[PDB]
Parts: sequence; C-alpha cells; structure tokens
Amino acid sequence: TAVVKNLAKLPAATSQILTNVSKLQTFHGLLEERRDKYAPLAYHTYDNLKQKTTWHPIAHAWVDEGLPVSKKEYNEYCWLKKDMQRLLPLASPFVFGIYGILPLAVWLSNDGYLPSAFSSKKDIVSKKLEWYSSYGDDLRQQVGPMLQHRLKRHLRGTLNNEHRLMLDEVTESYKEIFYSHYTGQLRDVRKCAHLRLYDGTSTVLLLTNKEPVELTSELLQKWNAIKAAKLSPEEEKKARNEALIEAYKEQELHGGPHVKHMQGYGIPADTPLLGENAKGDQYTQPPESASIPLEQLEWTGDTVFIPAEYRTEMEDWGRELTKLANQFLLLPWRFVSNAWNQRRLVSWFEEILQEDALIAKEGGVQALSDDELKVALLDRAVIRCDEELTRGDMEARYKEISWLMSLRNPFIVLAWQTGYYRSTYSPEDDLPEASILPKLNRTVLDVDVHNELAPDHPEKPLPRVHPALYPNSHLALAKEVAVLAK
Amino acid sequence: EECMFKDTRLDVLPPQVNPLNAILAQHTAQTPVHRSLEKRLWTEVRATAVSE
Amino acid sequence: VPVANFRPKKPWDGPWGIQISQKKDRPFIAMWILFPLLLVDHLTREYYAYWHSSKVPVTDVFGDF
Amino acid sequence: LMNGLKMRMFSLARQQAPKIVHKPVLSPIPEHLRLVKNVAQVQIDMLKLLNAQAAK
Amino acid sequence: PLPNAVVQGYTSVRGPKRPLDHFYGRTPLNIDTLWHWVKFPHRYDNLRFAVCFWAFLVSAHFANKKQR
Amino acid sequence: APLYPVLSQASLYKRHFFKNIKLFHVVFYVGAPCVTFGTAAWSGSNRNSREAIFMVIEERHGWDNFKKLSSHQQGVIMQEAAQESLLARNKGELHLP
Amino acid sequence: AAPAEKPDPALDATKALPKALEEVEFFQSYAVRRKTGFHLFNRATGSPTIVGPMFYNLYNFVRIGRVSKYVCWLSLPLVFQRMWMKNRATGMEYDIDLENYAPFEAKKNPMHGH
Ligand SMILES: CCCCCCCCCCCCO[C@@H]1O[C@H](CO)[C@@H](O[C@H]2O[C@H](CO)[C@@H](O)[C@H](O)[C@H]2O)[C@H](O)[C@H]1O
Ligand SMILES: COCCOCCOCCOc1ccc(C(C)(C)CC(C)(C)C)cc1
Ligand SMILES: COCCOCCOCCOc1ccc(C(C)(C)CC(C)(C)C)cc1
Repeated sequence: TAVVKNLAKLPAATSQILTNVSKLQTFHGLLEERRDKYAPLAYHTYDNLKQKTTWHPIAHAWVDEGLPVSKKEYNEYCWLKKDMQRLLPLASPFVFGIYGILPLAVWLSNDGYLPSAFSSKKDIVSKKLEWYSSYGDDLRQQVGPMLQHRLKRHLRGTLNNEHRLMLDEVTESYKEIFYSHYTGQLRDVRKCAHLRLYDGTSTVLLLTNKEPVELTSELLQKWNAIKAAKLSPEEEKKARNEALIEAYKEQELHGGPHVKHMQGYGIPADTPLLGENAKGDQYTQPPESASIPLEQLEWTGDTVFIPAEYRTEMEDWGRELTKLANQFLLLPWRFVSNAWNQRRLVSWFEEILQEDALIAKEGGVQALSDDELKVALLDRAVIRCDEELTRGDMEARYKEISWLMSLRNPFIVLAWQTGYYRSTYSPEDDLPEASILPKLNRTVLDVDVHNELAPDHPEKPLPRVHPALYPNSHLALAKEVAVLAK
Repeated sequence: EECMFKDTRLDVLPPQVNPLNAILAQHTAQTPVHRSLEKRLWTEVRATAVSE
Repeated sequence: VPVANFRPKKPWDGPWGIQISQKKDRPFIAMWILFPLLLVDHLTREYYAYWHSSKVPVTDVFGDF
Repeated sequence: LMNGLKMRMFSLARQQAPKIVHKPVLSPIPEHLRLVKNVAQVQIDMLKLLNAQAAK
Repeated sequence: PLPNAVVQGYTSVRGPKRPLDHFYGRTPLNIDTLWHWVKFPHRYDNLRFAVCFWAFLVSAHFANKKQR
Repeated sequence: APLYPVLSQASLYKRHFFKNIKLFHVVFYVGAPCVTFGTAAWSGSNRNSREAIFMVIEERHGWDNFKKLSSHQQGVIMQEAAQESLLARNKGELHLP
Repeated sequence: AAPAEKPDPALDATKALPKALEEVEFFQSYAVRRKTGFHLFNRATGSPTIVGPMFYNLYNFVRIGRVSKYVCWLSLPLVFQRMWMKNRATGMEYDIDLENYAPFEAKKNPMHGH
C-alpha cells in the first residue's frame, strides 16, 4: 500500500528534507535582510472589540519591487514553507510517547498530507501539479460552494433581513457574480469590484507635524512625478511639503477629512477647559503644534490606512467563514483564532502579489509554460483540474484575478474564485450530451480593466461591450497586442 | 405575497439599450471638432493608402 | 467535447436524494414500533413499593455489589 | 341547476391514468436562438456584400 | 392577539407546497384507508358463538374439578 | 439511464403510508387508548387503589397471613379494604391530605 | 439611529379573529339538524337549556371520528363501578377492634409517623 510505499523512501527523504530546510533558511535570511531595510513597519492593530489582532493586506502585505529572485525560487520558498507546516506530525511521538506513532502512520498513509521529499517527481512545478491533481483540487472542490454560500449569506444576512441589510444598486452585479453557474455566461471582474459599495471610502491619512491630511489621486500623482524627476532631497522635500500644504488647504476648504463624519472614527476638536480653568469665552485649549507656522508643514513619514470596511471587514466575518476561506485556499485552519488564520491568509496574499511582481519582471504570463501557468492558476484558486482550458483563457483568468488582488480585498477575491468551483453531477448517463461547439477560448484583450463600469440598475442589466469596440482601443491595447503578436 | 405563483418575466424584460451609444456620446463630448475633422482626414488618407 | 460545470459523482458528494428520503422516513417507521411499545411498557408495568414491602427492587449498574 | 334547487355532481370512477392539459411553457431559449439566427444571417449577407464589392 | 404573518403562515412570501402523490391505478394507502383491506370480522361469527360456548363449558368443567 | 438506485413504485407506495401521517392522526389515535387504559382512568385507578388496599391489609391482618390465606378470601379482604379507602371515614369522606 | 422603516403589513393583526370566527363557523355549521326526530327538553320556564342544543354538534363530530368513538367509552363502566362500590362502603359493617387498631389515614397515628 501507500504506507509501505512511502516507508520504502522514508530513509531517502530525510536528506532532502534537511537540504530543503537549509535552502529555506538561506532564502529567509536573504529576504529578511532585504525586508528589514526597504519595507515599512506595519504596526499590530486590534479589532473593534480590542482583544485580538486584525490584519489587512494594504498594510501588512508588502511587495519587494526589485527583488533579485527567480520565480521558481520563490515557488520553492513557498512550497517548502508549506512542507514545514506539513512536518508537524513528527512532534506527536515526542509529546504523546511511543504510542504516538499511529498518528505518524496516518500521516504517512495519504501522500497529500506529506511534503515534497516523499514525491518521485523532481521539478517543483511538476511536483506541485501532482500534489494538486491528487489531493488539493479535490479538497478545494468540496469547500468552494459552501464558502460561496457563506459569503452570500454574510452579505444578505440571516433570517429574512435582506430588506434591512442589502443594497438595491449592487443587486444585478451580485446576481451576475453569484448565479453565473445558472446562466453559463462569463463574468466581468468590475461587477465583482462593485461589491465594495457595501463598504465606505478607503482613505489614507498622512501624519504631519500639524494635522493629518487625506491622500488623493492628485497628491499621489505629484509625489510620483517628483519621485520620477530624481531631484535633490532639498528640492524633493520642499515640493512634497508644497503639495502637502496645498492639499491641506484643499481639504480644509472641502470641510476637513472624510474621517470626521464617519461612525466609528473621528478627529477630536480642541480640548475643553473645565470650570475655573475656562478663561471667559475661550472654552478650548489648542495643541502645541498650533504655535508652529503652517509654512513649516512637513510629513512625519507616518501613514494610517483606513479601509472603512463596515460589512466586508475580516473581523466581522466569523469563526466559520475564515476557516472555510483557509480550507478553500489550502491553508492551516484548525484550532486557532480568526486572527491567526487572518495572518495566514494575508501571508498567502502577499506571496501571490510578490509572485505577480516577479512574473511581470520575468516578462508576464506569456513567457511562462503551460504547466507553470496551470500551477499558478491552481495557487490562485481559479482553476480546477477537470476543466482543461486553453492558454488564452488561462492568461485572461490570471489577468482577472491579478487585477482583482491588486485591490487588496479578500472578500471580493473569494467571491470571484468560488465561481469557478460550482460543478454539478447528472443523475443520468446519456445526459449531458456531447457538445458540438469547441472549447471556450479567450484572450488577454477580452478583459476590460482600463475602462470604468457603472453599477447596473436593479432589473435593468446592460449587455457587455468588448474593449475593442471602445474608441482608441488599438492604441490602449497596444502593449497587450505587441505582447501577444510577439 | 403570491409572487411564486405568477410569471412576470414579460412584465420585466431586459432593455435593448446599447451602451456604445452613451460611450461614443461621451467620446464626442470630450473631443473637440477639429479632431473629428482630423479623423475624417485619417479615414480619407487610409482610403487612399488602401487604394495605392 | 462535454459541457462545462459538469462532472461524475464522487463519494464526497454525499448520498442521493432517494437515499436522503430513506434516511428521513426511518423515524416515521420506528414510530409505529415504539408507540405500541410505549403503551405496552405502561400497561405491563407494576409498582415497585408498597406499605407492606420489606424490600425495594435494586439494580446494580456496574456489578460492584 | 333544477327548479328550486342547486347541486354539485361528482363522478365516481377510478382514474387509471393522469389527465393531461396543454399548458404551454414560456421560455426565452427559442427566441434567443432565432435572434442568433437573424444576427448570423445579417453578418453573412454583410460578408457576401463586402466580398462582392472587394472583388466584383 | 397574533400577527397576520403568524396566521397566514408566512412573513413575506407564501411558499408553494408540493401536492400529495396519488399512485394512479390503485387505492390510496393511508392510516385512514385501511378498512378497504381490513373490514370488521364477518366470516367466523357462528364459529365464534360455538367456540365461546365450548370455552365457557370446558373452563367451568376443569375449574369445578380443580375446586372439588 | 438513471445512475442512482431507483426505488420501486410499490416501495414508494408503502413509504407514503408512513410519511403521510398527520399530527391529529397520531395524537388522537394514540391518545384514546392511552387516556382510557392509562394513569388517569384504568391503570391509575387500579395501581393507586392497590396501595391503599395493601396498606389497610398490612395494618389490619398482616401481609404474611394475607399471603397464607386463599385467593378468594384474599380478594374479599381486598374488596373490604377498597371500600374502607373509598369511604375514607377519617378524612371526612374526601381523598385529600 | 434614524433607520426610516416603512410599515410592514405582515406585522398587523387583522386576520386572527376573522380566522378564529371562520373555524368556529365551520364548527357550528355541523350543528345544523333537520326537523324530523327533533326533541329538546326545555327548562321549566319553557326557555331552552345551554348545553342541550349543543350536543348534536359534538355527537356529529363523534360520528366522524374513527377510534375515539370506539375506545373512549371503555372508561365509563368504571363510573358505575364506583357508584356501586361507594354505596356498598357507606354502610359496610366492620370490626370495632380492627377499626380502633388500624384506622385508615387517621391523624396522630404513631405507626404512620405523626
Ligand atoms: C387568545 C388569547 C391570547 C393568546 C393568543 C395566543 C394563543 C396561542 C395558542 C394557539 C396556537 C395555535 O397555533 C397554531 O399552530 C398552527 C399549527 O397547527 C399554526 O399553523 C401554521 O403553520 C402551518 C404549518 O406548520 C401552516 O400550514 C398554517 O397555514 C399556519 O397557520 C398556526 O399558525 C398557529 O396559530
Ligand atoms: C380551542 O382549541 C381546542 C382544540 O385543541 C385540541 C388540541 O389538539 C392538539 C393538536 O391538534 C392538532 C392536530 C393537527 C393540527 C394541524 C392539522 C393544523 C397540523 C398541521 C399544521 C401539521 C397540518 C392542528 C392541531
Ligand atoms: C378550536 O376551537 C373551536 C372550538 O369552538 C367551540 C365553540 O363552542 C361553542 C359551540 O357550541 C354551540 C353553541 C350554540 C349552538 C347553536 C345551539 C348555535 C344555536 C342554534 C343552533 C339554536 C342557532 C351550537 C353549538
């Protein structure tokens, strides 16, 4: 059986395990050496109830743009981290006793529970694909639908309170995202992005020596322009502070930052003077920084990200939804808080973003092979091995989820992913009949990301316009056109 | 309350509106007139290019 | 080529619907066996103590006595 | 209905087979396919006209 | 006393109930459709009279013999 | 070509008898014998009359002597005890504490 | 804080009493009886009784029952059993010595405890 088949190679596996541990140690040393000087400090923050940490990718998932590492090497890093996770049953005899060998036997029974060393294959890509096709796709295919249902019922709420909890403008997008297994039509990622309307406006407060300022597209454009100009720091900081005071005046004319009038957040006013400390009409006591002149406004280097996720936040998800998201992403989930599973999910998210960056450095998706792209999509959890799609469809799927994960929101990511895991079984043998049309094929051009899409009104859905029909499409798609024709 | 025992799919059908008309309308609203005449020139020169 | 989002059944798909019906109607079947058993258990019962009783029925559960 | 009376008559017979009633089923699939047919015929006529112009 | 939702059996939408199956070509089988198969005893009534007489008599004989 | 274990029409015909029960079909049909031969009417009267009967017997005659007597005189004395208890001359002819 | 909820008609109460009266009307509809074979002893004044004219309804439902109309009467002989045994016991002759030694449920009997 597989027990004796794996026991036969158990002696030959320890050397490979230790070699992999050495590679992991070297790689983590290198990566942390880079991270400890280029990456900022994402402080730990606690949930609304202030008992457990909460995690978000915008702050904690950092991408080393400029990482001198091969994509296959990063795949090795992540896969060996998962192998370290899978090596945990070796501690059972060292905590239970000599009778703690039966857990090790159960571990050695199934090959999917095991690390890389017990596999006959050599290449990391073929090895990962074997593991997925043997164990991982099956485990994910039995969690996908029930996670989709939990996400639905998290939006719409329980016990017939949809008229109190759902929104009437995201309705058609909700239907297209969650009930496309009924129609068989493809989905547009922008309709999944429309789910963020349940949340508020995500803001970024830059902390200065006087007051916090809300970041805008204009200020960000100016800062990117100044950073691209490659000026001396005496001019760089001056231009940055000029843009900063300009934006400060702009928001002061707007009526202050958006955070002042949001439930759960707020900026305090000047402190009050109590009793005899009140000096006539001056009932307030301004801060020390009020003495500083406004022309000396300088950025402290500190930032505060506020997703304002009132319905989407991972804190309010629950004990079950987090565990099922980690099952669906093949992460550890048992016997841990939702904060620890949140961190595991954010680490996976960061890995996927770093992998996207390295692919873009290595020349995009088309430079990859077919098996490598299949394994990438399996890691992204948008493909099941019982599909056998084309290369253009795989590339379009990757582009879709890459743009969707660029927004840094796990809820919409899971809503997108779970749609590709709704498979049925027929009770009859003759039905379903053999189709007559060819397989579904697409291209990178069919994905509309460079254009905005308004939310369709309820019970008034609009047809899908191809990007090619837009004006100047041959100009906008020229990069993708050159990449595909080449 | 008796919504399940009816068929109002004909009472509520998807509209036949083409969003491309609103897109070209926003394109013309953003573009000036001399660029429209330039585009007529681009088309004419493309016709002569296909001819030659 | 087959139609998409279709597959053969697997063990983790659970039992069929007819099997779920056969699971559901087992309590309804045992009802007919247990309600007569309830009536017989009540009717063929005898009290355990009287004013004259020098002894009371004892039931050693674990045989410790 | 009778003079000074109204009544309800029920038959007494075992029904060996069900009684069928033609309730036509509304579906959008035939009109979908006919729309596809018309659009494809439009494009085919368009291609024929364009070939006739380009070659003649 | 009670709201209309409780009276009508639904808060917002009345759900369809699957009708009862009929099994064309045979009688219904329910707890109330059993007299079709089991009528009151009518076949052995005269035997009942005879056997009651004989049972009474034989019992009385053996009881009197035991008592005596 | 059904791939599932198709259940016969007669098996469905029999299961319908078991799953087409209603609440009143259980309540009244099982409660009538229960109420009649239960702790209210018959079994209760029997089993609660026995307690008073054998209390009176063990007080007046003794359980050993009662067991030694004949079944006929046993039943006679039991009937007398039942009459004394039903009468309840000491409670003012009232079965209350 | 200021949700502005519209009134929900399902939360009103305008059907419970009508439904109860419908059930009661269905009940009383089975009290309809013909003139032939009709007799009801009125009161001494000549006015009708209360329980009298609402026996036909109950027995018309007993007619429609299946098991209770053949089972629930088997507890009725027990009433006559009590009627007879009570009269036997009202004047039963008993031994004075046994009554003085073992009175049934008498107070201050130390053999009982009080
Ligand atoms: C009158 C004084 C004030 C007290 C008022 C409250 C009294 C409550 C006690 C009477 C309860 C009657 O309870 C009654 O149960 C039946 C089930 O048989 C419910 O019945 C409901 O559900 C069933 C199925 O489950 C539906 O088919 C039905 O249409 C619906 O009415 C009634 O809606 C409820 O009214
Ligand atoms: C004033 O009312 C006195 C009547 O109360 C009799 C108590 O009966 C106990 C329950 O009786 C039933 C049985 C079935 C039902 C129905 C038929 C409504 C059950 C249902 C809902 C499953 C169809 C209702 C009550
Ligand atoms: C489940 O709850 C419904 C139970 O309702 C029982 C109501 O009980 C009262 C019925 O009793 C009567 C009273 C009067 C009458 C009739 C006598 C109305 C008067 C008549 C026939 C002379 C007009 C009939 C039955």
